[PDB]
Amino acid sequence: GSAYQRGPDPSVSFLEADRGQYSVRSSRVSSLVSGFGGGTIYYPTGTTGTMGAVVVIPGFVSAESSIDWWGPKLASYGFVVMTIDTNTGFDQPPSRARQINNALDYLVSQNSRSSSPVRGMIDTNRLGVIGWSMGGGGTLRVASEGRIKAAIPLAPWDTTSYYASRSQAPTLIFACESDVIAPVLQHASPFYNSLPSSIDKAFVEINGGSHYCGNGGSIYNDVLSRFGVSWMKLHLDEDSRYKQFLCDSQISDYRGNCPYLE
Ligand code: NA
Repeated sequence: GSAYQRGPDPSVSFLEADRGQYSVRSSRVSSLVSGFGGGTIYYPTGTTGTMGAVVVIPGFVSAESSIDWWGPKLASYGFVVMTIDTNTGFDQPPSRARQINNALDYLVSQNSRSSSPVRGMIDTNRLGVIGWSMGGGGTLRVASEGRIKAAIPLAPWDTTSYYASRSQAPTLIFACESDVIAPVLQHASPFYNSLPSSIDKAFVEINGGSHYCGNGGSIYNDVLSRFGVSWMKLHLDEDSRYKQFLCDSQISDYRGNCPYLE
């Protein structure tokens, strides 16, 4: 077992339920303070001890919807999860990496803020990022910098595999089969193929998915849940109970380097 582990021994049904074992509350973050634009912190209630913390970032101009599903969903298994608002002063992947870093810095600071609802809840050494589109390129950039312990690019877009090739964190890429914005063959697939051998990694292509398919809140929640929640459990919490879900008709392609070393 792991000192960080939370919640019951898992199952597929537990992962695919709308919520995990913890009740969740939320708290708004101002753009004036944050450095990253606004956001929303989701956190479990009725818990003690520190837990992993995750930034969830969007990144597509004129998006019709965003990544909000991940907030309450992931927090309810035992994480502090902050979604970033859609309309911000950030745009292409370089700026998204800065945005992510500013959001991580902000969350670290909350652990010691007397007046924060998440005071004392954050293990500042156990940080993850989930990021969509240009935010997915940003996620790969930040994964290469060596602070975060887990990365989940959603339908990532970028101009280079340079950062993917240098990822320092366990990386799970969700690809969207039918994506016309960041086509898999030009973005998610070559990014995955460039990832180092020295990290745990996975590639999950979601059958029929548009560019929005990794965002949650549509018809793909089962696959997102099984792989995404388990990714954070294994990699932020060192929780080997979740290896079983990582190592199917909704999946049109898969790659990985199981078995993952404990
Ligand atoms: Na297709």
